[PDB]
Amino acid sequence: KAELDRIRRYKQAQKKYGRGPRVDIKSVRDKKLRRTLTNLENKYKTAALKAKEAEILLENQTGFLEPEGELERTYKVRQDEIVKEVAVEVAQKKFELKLTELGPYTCEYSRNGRDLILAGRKGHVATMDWREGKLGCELQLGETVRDARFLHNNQFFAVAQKKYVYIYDHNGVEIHCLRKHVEVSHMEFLPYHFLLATLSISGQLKYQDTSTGQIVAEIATKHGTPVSLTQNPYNAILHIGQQNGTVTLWSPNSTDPLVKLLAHRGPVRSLAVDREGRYMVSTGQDNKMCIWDIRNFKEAVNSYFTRAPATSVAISDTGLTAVGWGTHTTIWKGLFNKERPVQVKVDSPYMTWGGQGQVVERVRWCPFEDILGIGHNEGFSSIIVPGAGEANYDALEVNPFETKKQRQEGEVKALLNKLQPEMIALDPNFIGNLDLRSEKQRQAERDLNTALKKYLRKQRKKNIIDEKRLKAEELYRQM
Amino acid sequence: AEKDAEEEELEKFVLGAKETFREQLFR
Amino acid sequence: AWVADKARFYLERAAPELREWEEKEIFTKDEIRNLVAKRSDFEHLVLAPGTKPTDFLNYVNWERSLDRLRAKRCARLNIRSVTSHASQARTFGIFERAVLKHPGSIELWLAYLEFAAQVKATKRWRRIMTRALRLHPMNASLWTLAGRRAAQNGDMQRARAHFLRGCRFCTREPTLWLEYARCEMDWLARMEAKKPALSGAIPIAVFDVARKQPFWGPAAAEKFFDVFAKFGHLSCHERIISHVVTTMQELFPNHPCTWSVHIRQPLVGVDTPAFPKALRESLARLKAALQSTTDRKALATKMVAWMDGILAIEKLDAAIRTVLEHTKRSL
Amino acid sequence: KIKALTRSITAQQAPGSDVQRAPRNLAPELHPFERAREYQRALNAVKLERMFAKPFLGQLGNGHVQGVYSMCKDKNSLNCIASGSGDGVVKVWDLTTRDEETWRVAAHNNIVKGLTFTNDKKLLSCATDGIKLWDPYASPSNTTPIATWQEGGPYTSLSFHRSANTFAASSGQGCIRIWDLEHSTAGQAIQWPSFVDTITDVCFNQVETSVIGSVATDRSIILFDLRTNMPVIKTVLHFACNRIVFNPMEAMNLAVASEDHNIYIFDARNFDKALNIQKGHVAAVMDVEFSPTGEELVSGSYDRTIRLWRRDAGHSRDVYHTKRMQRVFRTMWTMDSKYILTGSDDGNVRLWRANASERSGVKATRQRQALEYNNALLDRYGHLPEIRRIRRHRHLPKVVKKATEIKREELAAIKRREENERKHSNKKYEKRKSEREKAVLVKQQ
Amino acid sequence: SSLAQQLAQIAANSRSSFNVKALKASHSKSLIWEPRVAVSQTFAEIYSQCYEGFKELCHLDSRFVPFDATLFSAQSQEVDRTQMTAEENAALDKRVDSFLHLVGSRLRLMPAIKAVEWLIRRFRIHEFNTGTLLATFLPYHTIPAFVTLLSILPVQRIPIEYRFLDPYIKSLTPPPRAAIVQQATNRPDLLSAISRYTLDSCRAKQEYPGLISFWGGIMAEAVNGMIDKMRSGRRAIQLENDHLLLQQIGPVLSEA
Amino acid sequence: VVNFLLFESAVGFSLFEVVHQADTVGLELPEVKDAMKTLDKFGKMVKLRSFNPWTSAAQGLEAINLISEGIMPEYLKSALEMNLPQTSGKKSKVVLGVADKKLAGEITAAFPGVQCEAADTSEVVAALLRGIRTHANKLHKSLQEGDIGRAQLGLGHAYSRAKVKFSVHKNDN
Amino acid sequence: VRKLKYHEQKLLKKHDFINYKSDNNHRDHDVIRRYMIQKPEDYHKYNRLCGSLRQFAHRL
RNA sequence: GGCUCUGUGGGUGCUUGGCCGCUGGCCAGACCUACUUCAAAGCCACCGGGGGUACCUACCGGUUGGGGAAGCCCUAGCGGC
RNA sequence: CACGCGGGUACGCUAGCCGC
Repeated sequence: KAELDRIRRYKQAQKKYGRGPRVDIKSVRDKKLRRTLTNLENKYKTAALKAKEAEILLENQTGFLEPEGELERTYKVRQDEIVKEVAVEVAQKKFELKLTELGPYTCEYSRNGRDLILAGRKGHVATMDWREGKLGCELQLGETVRDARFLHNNQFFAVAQKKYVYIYDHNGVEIHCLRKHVEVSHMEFLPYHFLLATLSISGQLKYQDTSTGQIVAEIATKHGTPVSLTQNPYNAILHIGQQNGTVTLWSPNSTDPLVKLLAHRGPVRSLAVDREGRYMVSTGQDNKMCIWDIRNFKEAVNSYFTRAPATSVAISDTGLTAVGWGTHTTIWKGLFNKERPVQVKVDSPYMTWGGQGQVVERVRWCPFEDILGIGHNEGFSSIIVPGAGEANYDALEVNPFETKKQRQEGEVKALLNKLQPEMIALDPNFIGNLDLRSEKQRQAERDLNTALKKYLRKQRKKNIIDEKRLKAEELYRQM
Repeated sequence: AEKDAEEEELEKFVLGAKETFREQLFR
Repeated sequence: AWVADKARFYLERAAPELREWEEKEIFTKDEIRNLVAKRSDFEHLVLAPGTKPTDFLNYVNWERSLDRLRAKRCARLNIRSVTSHASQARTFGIFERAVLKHPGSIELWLAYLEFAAQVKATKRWRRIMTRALRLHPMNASLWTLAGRRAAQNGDMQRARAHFLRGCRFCTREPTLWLEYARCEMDWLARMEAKKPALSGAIPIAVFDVARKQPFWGPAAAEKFFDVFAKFGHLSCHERIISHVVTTMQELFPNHPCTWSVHIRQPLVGVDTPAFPKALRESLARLKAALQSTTDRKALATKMVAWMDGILAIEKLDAAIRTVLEHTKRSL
Repeated sequence: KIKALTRSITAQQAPGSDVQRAPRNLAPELHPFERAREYQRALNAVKLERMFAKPFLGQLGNGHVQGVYSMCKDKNSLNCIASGSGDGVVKVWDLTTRDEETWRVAAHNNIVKGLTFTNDKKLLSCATDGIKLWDPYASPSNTTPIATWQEGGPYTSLSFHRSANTFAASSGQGCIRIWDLEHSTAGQAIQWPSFVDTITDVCFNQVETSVIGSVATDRSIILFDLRTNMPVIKTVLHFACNRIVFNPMEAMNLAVASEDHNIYIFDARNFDKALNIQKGHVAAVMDVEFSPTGEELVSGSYDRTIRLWRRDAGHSRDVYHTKRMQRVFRTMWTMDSKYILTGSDDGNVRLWRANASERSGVKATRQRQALEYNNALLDRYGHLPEIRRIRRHRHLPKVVKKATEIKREELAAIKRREENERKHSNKKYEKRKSEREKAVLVKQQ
Repeated sequence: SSLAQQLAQIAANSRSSFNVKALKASHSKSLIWEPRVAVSQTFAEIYSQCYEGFKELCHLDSRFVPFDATLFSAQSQEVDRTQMTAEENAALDKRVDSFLHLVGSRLRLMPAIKAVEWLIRRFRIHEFNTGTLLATFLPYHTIPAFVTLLSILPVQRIPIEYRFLDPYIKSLTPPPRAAIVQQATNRPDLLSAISRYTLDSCRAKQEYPGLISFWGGIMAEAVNGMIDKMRSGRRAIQLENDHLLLQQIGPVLSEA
Repeated sequence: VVNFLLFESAVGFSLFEVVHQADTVGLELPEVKDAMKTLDKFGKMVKLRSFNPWTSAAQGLEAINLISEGIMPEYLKSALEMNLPQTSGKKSKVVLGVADKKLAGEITAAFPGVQCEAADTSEVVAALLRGIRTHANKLHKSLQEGDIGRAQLGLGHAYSRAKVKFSVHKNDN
Repeated sequence: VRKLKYHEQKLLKKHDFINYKSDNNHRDHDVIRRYMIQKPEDYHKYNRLCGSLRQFAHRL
């Protein structure tokens, strides 16, 4: 019939924007509760339906490339062919920085992709606006540099020196150094909480609140130096990856790991985790990489193999992933589809960047454009890959063209809605659920032959006599 | 053709003429 | 400027019509992306701070042409399920915030009245006409549009309501008074052709009240006669014309306009043996007028203008034509 | 078939316009921590309303000399108030110019017990002297009354009809008596047939005309039908009731402010049980008044408190207090249903606001949307522990806090005594009588 | 500062604006309107005024009617040049060079200046076709319209051969024929660019006597100064200088 | 509770229709005073309903010399007949807000269904007409032909000269 | 960050991006800048030496 | 003819190739996603001085309710210490 | 209840019978 499209529309919107199963109105016994819950179910149904109908006003289109003939394959496509076939405002972004004498470089974009920071190993830390081509800062620092990271804006950044971390302003003037964070080898900035989480080489993980300036919870990961660290963008829990070959999930409200996904036989070399929090791809020292469903904590498919222990892996805003191993990175497209209940293995990579003798230190996706920045020992190299990048951003959350007034107002609103670090769990939507023990105690204070042998075995050891045990002795004598 | 000239004029006014702009470019 | 958050509502309102057009085969997806971008640019131009009635009219014309294009395409693809009601509702919304922002622009008020009359909205047209008349009460064009459309509908009491309030306001220029006498005598002609009214005393009353107005000149009374002289096929037309002539003769005795109405009086309903008889009577009046003591240059310019109006018609005799030329040339 | 996503800055600003275009994608992958960010915004909303909760607005004029023992608004106008004090002087105030009174007169000898406005422009006042009528709005000011009434015992309160020129005065002889202005002199005295105790308050029902409620010091409420001039029903409660009032949107609901520290919302058709029991006070409740929207209540108590209530709440939405406010005798709304007025025993008429953190005037759209968003967010997440403790914290004076701690101890002791007597007496095999059913002692006709 | 040098080359080679102040400045650069008015102008106002100018130009000369369909189109109100591919940009460059060769004869007139203002304010010809635009305004280097074009030109977008114009951009005065002739005798690239522009026009038969007299005068004075430079007195150096002069001249004179 | 309000200025007289009327108890409050200051929060209160300009400076001179003396003019009666809903005050009235008390009495005597509130007596309509006099240049600018400054200048000169009889005994220049 | 409003400041009472409480009133930065120390490591080395010297005086 | 400034190439250490998934290939690349038996041994791991300790965390010792690896025995079991 | 396109009774018009 003609209403079949209507029922399909409602099923699709209840899948996507529904955020829950539905309230069962037939089991409600109260009359006023029944009509108010029917009113609420009508309002939530039209809410999801109007969001799905207003998903037509999205402006941009997702990029792609598809092979035409039967012999042509997508991984044999050259960057010169992409640059010839693509528009000029996005063919401008395929550059290459040639910085040779100051260590392998480490790239990190800001979370709108306006400014990128690249840090050499021997000290050369620079901060540039890579589309407009101007550099905001460049400074040399002397000693080694473990990791450089932007903070909430492109105003402040944070560099991990030989002992401490240092946070710097937009001009590069050093605001301060953090002395509690010694020998920091990895850093990750939670964006919605204002926490900066640092793994030392000793295995200690410190969460420092950036806004107010006090370290929230120093967790000591009891086993080994950590090899890698990433951050779930959906839970804000930290997937750190150890050297015995397990990845452990950490949160500032517990000193034990939340889960520990057992992984590759050697140490895991790199991790990456989806921005919807669905799946995690990890690459180990044993040459395999493998993906996990995170919402169920099981392995999705068999282990893919990489032909070298992959130094970095970073997955995009859409389904693409760049796994950078040895001296050339490969991009895979369909590793984890959200819609499929049982995942299938991908035969061929989506596209491969060339191996011409520059060992890849770190690959990163520019968060809203369809490019990929590889930081290697010869410097920085930005390549363009069409399928990646979220085509339609939201101007309220994060904006690639944010003016000065919009940046000021957004920083103040993010300060006002910074989340307390005790609001971190495996499921981030728990706020308002039942304390079941407290509800059972409230209802209690409102309404007011195989185990009874191990009972006596446990209570003969106290040796309190405790009249319930006298009743249990009489029961055992009767038995 | 199965389109009126008034319908093609309304299509060029309302909807845009990007395809025939590219056609007028590549000559 | 909260213009992004302000135009979000109008785009989210126009979205489900685009969903229906995409789920039918009428507009393809690239064309619907073009419609989305064009309506978005138009809304962010319309709800801007510094805006213009030409900008509102460009948006109105685009939405109305989109409705016409979809009507042509729907008739070509043979669908009857898609209706034009949402497009007419959003066009009325554009026009309502247009007349909210710029109420002092009669071009936009008249475009609103033309749109509401064209898509068959008579009651809405009357409400828009009332608001436009309240904002521009000195506008004779708006008053005549209201009165003539109420007479065209046939509600002569409402047409008289609009016209009498209009003649209460617009008393600087004669224009609305002439149009009211024209509408009242057209009602008299409708009352005759349907076969008080038998007397037809209302244009005489209009003349008698118009005698004391701030526009009351001999040229204005000549404009009254030039209005009255059309559609002479009536009953009391000779009564009205004779009262106009005796009023002008008793008030402005030796004006060239009064001599012109003395010339052109006896040719009321003539087109035919009664035509040259009354022409010879009028030419006797004209020769007496030319020899008489009046401003001969002014009377001659009036007569050569009326003689161009005479020469505009065919089907006459050449001797009469050449004697009109001979009497014309020496003026 | 290569195509990558190209973003011009035309998607942020079209050239030639100052409008910053804000494209929005509502997909949930882009907006993480939905429930957590909304909890943080609700917590900010509670802390913001506790910061901007500033309810005291002003004080009408210099006040009175002795305390304000009666006051009455004009239910037709919007800025006409009057207040009669304890030294028997009445004042008519205009709420637009609160600097000085509009019209004052040394009305009576004793305190002014009741006071009201007529529907034309004139006002009436009771005393133990007898009731009087003045014209406070006249082109010469006249201190002398234009009518007076002494026969009918000692009068206690007044209530004027909604439409006509009828009014009922509650006397101390156990009767009310009803006058119609301009053609009645002594009025008609309606009484319960053998009734002796004084009728304290009287209130015309404004929705249903010709239904009159009254309380009396027999701890009883009585009704009256004016169409057939007789009493209707009489129920005896447990404690004395200070004041009856009706709901201006629901014709059948009434509220009695009673010496049980309590407000009882009753149904006039079924006096079996109370529809609601508002319990929050410390000393006796002196005055109760429904909002003109019919969904809220003010109660001025005999300790130093005003308590603002919702209609279905059963506990305080707000409490207002002040060291200068000595006792509270008469509280009533303005007809805006936004500001409340308080006639105290310090001789002061004070103007507070209900919705203490909500400022008046015209708001911009992004201002009133932020306020409505905060209110909806508190309606959802108002029961969580942090949000709950910050939204319930209010600073009470030390006497009221100490006495409500004593009242909690005494009520818990009485509940424990009753529960022990139930568990060890023969009442154990009965259904527990609900508290709204226990609110009424007897009902009789 | 090798990184600052690489980023300076990237920022100079970049073409599309990426922040709001850059978009407002690049939209503010105009020929006719002052910048305070030219910031706040949509592409319907510019198209109305400059299409009145193109209607006057198309009524003057007959051969502007293909540009009526491709460059001055109501759809060409909306086309962004930085969002099309390289072959679309190259075909647009060919259409612009053909229009500039066509409009060079009438460039003292306000209709033609309005048409060039449409090309500048929509397709950004002062940034993407600086060579052909500067060459077609070079025979009019004594006029205020050339002073305004010199004012709105970007500095690093000028070709290397026309970099004598930098003091005349720093101080807004029209450059003299002595400066153009002296840079023509010093650089072979400027003389080759002027001769290539006028021969590419004259092969398409869009010549005009102002351009012909301009090229003839500047190549005459440039060959004069070039001979006076090439003269050396040493036999082998004057032989090599005569050979270099003929290798720099020969194609131009062998065609003209 | 106001429904409409008259407002007479030198270019003519316009009557506004109030929607979302002003709070009368919090008139002396700082937030409501800031709302009466800002045009973005007072144009939500007033919406321009009708405008009647003068035909000539002679009509403007007759308008002042009637209005200041108190008596209403025939064209003000005309525009009120046109804009106000025709009632008699037996079951429904219309509240108009005017600046002067004598003009209030005369409009109420000419139209029995219109109850007039004077700005000299009522503080609500006083503050509301005060806000309209504040923002009177921007509320009319869509139909304000020219300015108001030269109109007020020439009209004050014409009114003062008609009151003084200046030109008949000033001759020395 | 812009200058915080009244209510925004009252909600962010304990907030400043520049000086924390672990920065020790930027005493390190003020002393390094005053005495032209080209190494913050040299400041903190001198400071830990002075701290060991002060605890020796404390045990004496 | 001279000063200054700038650019490129070589040199400023002793001469064995460019790249790769390197015993072989490629420099025009080719094939693309396999194969699998048993997670891991422990320790250390740099914050300036004196002081406070309500709350959080670390360590140590306990308390209720559940849980049972392993050790021991035999009336053999859904076992028992 | 009616709302698109055609031929009809009829137009400086669209009110009425049947279809596409």
